Amino acid sequence: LWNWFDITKWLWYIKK
Amino acid sequence: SLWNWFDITKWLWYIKK
Amino acid sequence: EVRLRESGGGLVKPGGSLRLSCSASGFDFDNAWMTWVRQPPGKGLEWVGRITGPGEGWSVDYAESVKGRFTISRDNTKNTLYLEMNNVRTEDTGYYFCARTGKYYDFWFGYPPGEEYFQDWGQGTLVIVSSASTKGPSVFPLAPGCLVKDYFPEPVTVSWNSSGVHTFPAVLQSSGLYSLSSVVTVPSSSICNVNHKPSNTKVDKKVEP
Amino acid sequence: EVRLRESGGGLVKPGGSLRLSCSASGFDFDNAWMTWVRQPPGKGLEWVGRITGPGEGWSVDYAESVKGRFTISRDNTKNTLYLEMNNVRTEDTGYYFCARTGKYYDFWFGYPPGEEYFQDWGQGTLVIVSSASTKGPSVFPLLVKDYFPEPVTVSWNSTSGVHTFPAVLQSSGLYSLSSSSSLGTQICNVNHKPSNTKVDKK
Amino acid sequence: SELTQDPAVSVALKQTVTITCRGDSLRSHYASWYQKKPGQAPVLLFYGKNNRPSGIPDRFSGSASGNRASLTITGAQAEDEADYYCSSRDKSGSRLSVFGGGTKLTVLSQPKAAPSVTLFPPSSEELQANKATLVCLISDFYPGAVTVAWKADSSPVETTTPSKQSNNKYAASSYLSLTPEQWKSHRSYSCQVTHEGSTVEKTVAP
Amino acid sequence: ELTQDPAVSVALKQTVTITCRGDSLRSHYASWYQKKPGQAPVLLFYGKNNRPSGIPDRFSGSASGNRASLTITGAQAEDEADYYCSSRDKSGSRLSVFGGGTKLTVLSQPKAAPSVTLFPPSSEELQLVCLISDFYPGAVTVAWKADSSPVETTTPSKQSNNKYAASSYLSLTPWKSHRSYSCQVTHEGSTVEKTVAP
Repeated sequence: LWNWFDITKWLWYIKK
Repeated sequence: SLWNWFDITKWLWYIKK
Repeated sequence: EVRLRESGGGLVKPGGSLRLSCSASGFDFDNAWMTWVRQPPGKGLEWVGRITGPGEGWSVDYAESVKGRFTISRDNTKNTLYLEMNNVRTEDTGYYFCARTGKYYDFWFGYPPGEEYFQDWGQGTLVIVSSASTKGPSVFPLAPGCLVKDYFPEPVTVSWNSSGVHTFPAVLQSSGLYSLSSVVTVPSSSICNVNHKPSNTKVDKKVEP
Repeated sequence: EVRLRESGGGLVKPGGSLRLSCSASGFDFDNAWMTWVRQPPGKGLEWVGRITGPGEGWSVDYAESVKGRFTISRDNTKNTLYLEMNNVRTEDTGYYFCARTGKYYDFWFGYPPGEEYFQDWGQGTLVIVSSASTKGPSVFPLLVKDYFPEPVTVSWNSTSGVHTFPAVLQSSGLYSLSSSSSLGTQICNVNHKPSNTKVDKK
Repeated sequence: SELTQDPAVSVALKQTVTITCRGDSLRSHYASWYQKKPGQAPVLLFYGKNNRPSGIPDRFSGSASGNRASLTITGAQAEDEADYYCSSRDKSGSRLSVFGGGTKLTVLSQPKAAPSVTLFPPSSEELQANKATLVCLISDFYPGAVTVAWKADSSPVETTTPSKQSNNKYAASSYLSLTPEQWKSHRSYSCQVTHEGSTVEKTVAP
Repeated sequence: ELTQDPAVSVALKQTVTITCRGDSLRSHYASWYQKKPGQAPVLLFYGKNNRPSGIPDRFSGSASGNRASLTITGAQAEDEADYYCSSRDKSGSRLSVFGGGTKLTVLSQPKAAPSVTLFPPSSEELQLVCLISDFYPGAVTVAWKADSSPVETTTPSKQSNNKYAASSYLSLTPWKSHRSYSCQVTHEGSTVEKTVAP
C-alpha cells in the first residue's frame, strides 16, 4: 500500500 | 531385476517348506 | 538427491480428460517401480496404481474404483511417469502424488508377493473436477464481519478499510459453490473489501449496527 | 497451503540465456515480496535478488555478482515469478530457489530498512552451465571416467558390500565416479542414458 | 479400506503413544508407515519387519501381531503432530496395495484455550434476496477439534476445518442454509460447540 | 561480510551455539536457515525473537554487537545440516546476503577405521583411484605424494551401513617417470597410507 522503504525511514524519526 | 518379482516370492514360499 | 515433480493439474468438467506427468531424477528410473496416490481434500491417501519394471513385463495394477478409466504408462528416456485420466468424475478431485515404490519380502516370515512401501514422494499436483462455472460473490454484512457466499472459483481476498481480523477457509457446500466469512472483533465502545479475480469482481460493503 | 514450483532449468552453454519461472499459490501473491536464492553444487547459499511489492513501485534489487546480466520480473495475473539470466557463465551454476520474503522492522532497536527473511521455499530447479556436451563414458577394470552429463547407473552381475561413489566434476568439464578365496572361482554394468552407452566388463 | 485405523489420537508432550492399524491382510503381510503434514509430501517412517530409513528419529518404531500393526512414538514432540498412515496389501497374495483411513495425532504442547463462540443472525440485506444463512463463529481455541451441532428451538450445515490463527490458536466457522420463512417458522436457532467435553451454546432469534 | 565458522561438531543431546559475525549485525537482525542435501532450506529464526511455527523450541537466537548466535538445546541426529545466517550486506542497505556456512556434525555412532585402497592405472587406459570406505565421521584429509614429494577429491556420502565413503583421483600422463605414489588419508589424527608402483 505504501513504500516500505519510506515507512521504515519515517518511523525512525518518530522515535527521535 | 532380470527375474519377475511375482515369481520369485512364490518360489521362496516353496523353499521354506 | 531423489527429486520428483508432478505437473499437469488443473480444472476439468466431469467426463473430461487430462494427463498428469511425474518427472523423476536421482535414482535408476528404468528399474524402479512407480506408484500414483491420490488424496481427496480433507480426506486420506488412496492407492491409485503402480507400474512395475522390466522383469515384470511392465505390468500395471489398478484400483477397482479406478479400473477402466485411468491408465499408467512410463517413458524411461525422459524419466517421466504418466497417469492418463478419462471419464474423470467429481470423486477424482484431489492431490495426486507419485512415489518411488520399494519391494519387500522377508525370506523367513514373508508371504508372496511380499509388501510394497513408498520411499520417496513428490509434493503432488492438484486436480479439481466440478460442473460449475465462473461466478461472482454476493457479500452480505454481519451486524455486531462480511458473509462472502455463492462464489467460485477460489481464491478471494478480504481486507478491511483498504488486528482482530480473521478470514476463514472456504467451505465447498453441496452446490459446488464455496462460502466463507471474515469476522473482525472490535470493542463494543467503537468496510470490507472483497476481490474475486476469476470473475473480476470487487465489492466494498460497509458493516453497520 | 503455501506451494512453490521452480521450473525452466537444464543444460545451457556459457554466454547463453535462460528464463526461470516460479509459480505460486495459497497466499496473497500480489502484495508478497519474492526472492531468488542460488546454491552452487556443494557450496553455500547466495542471495541472487528480490522483487518488491506495489507500494514500492515493484522495484528490484540485484546482487553485485549478478548486476547487468540477470533480470527479475513478475506477473500477478498468472502468479508466476521470473528470472531471466543472460550471458551465463560456469560460476552461475546451481539450484535457483524462489522464496517468499517477509518484512521485519523493530520500531525501537531496529535500523532501517529493517531486515528480509525468507519464509517459504520451493525445492528448486537445476541449471548446469558448462561448455561440454554429451559424451559416453569409458569403463576400465580395477572405473568410469570422462562422461557428461549426469547420471550413470552402475550395477554388478546384471549387491552385498557394493558401494557406488558420487561423481566428481573434473577440470576438463567431464565426470568420473567409482563403484579373497572367491576371486578366481567367481561383471560391472555401466549405462549412460543421454548417450545410449551400455557397457559391461568383467 | 481393508486397513482399519484410529481417526484421532491425542498425546501429551514427551510421552509415548502407539498408533494401531488393523487389517485381515496384516496376518500375512507387513505394514509400512507414513507421516503426512498439511501441505507437505508424505515421509516413509517405517517398513518391513524392522527397517527405519536414515534421517528419521529413532523414537519411531514398529510392531505387529496377528491382524494388528502398530507404530510407536516414544516421547512425542511438537513436530511429531501430523497425519499418520499405514499401508499393505489389500488381500493375502494380492498384487494391489491400499492405505488406511489415517490417524490424526495431536500433540498437546500449547496452553489449552476454550472456544469463543459467536452466532450471527441473517442480515436483512440477505433476507431480501430470498436467502438466509446462519454463521457460527468459533475462534481462539486449542486444540483444533470442535463438534458443531445445530438445534431448531430444541430439536437438532457447512462447517470449516479448524485452521491456524494469528496467535497460533485455531479458528473454525459453521454455516446453516435456511429458507427465509424457516428462519421465521421457529423461535430460536442454536450452535452447539463441544470442546474437550465441555459444551458451549449461543442462540439468536428473529 | 557475514562471517561464520565452517564446521562445528557436537555430541548427541549436547548444546551447540553457531555464531555469525558482520558489521551490519551491529544495526540489523539476523535470520537462520537449515539446509539439508536434497531438501529446501527452512527458516529457523529471525528478527529479535521469532520462531516460525513448526520448529522445535530448542532453536533460539541471540544478538549483541557484531555477533549473532544460533543456540541448539540438545542436538539431535536430525539436526546435522548446513546452517546459514542472513542479514543486510551493509548497515542501512536494501541488499541481503548469506553467511559462509556452518556444517553441524552431530556424533551418534562410533569412530570407524577408514578402509583405504589405491588402484594403479589399468594397461587398458595406458593404451590413480584412491578409495576410502567405512569411516566415521564423514571427514577425511586426503594428501597425495609422488615418490616422497607431495588432484580431484569427492565429498563423503552415506553408505549402506550409515557410515560414509569417499574417493580421490589423480590425473597424469603415460607415471613411468616416478617409482611410487602414496595416498595420505588422515582421520581423527590417524594416518593410513596406500602406495602403488609401476
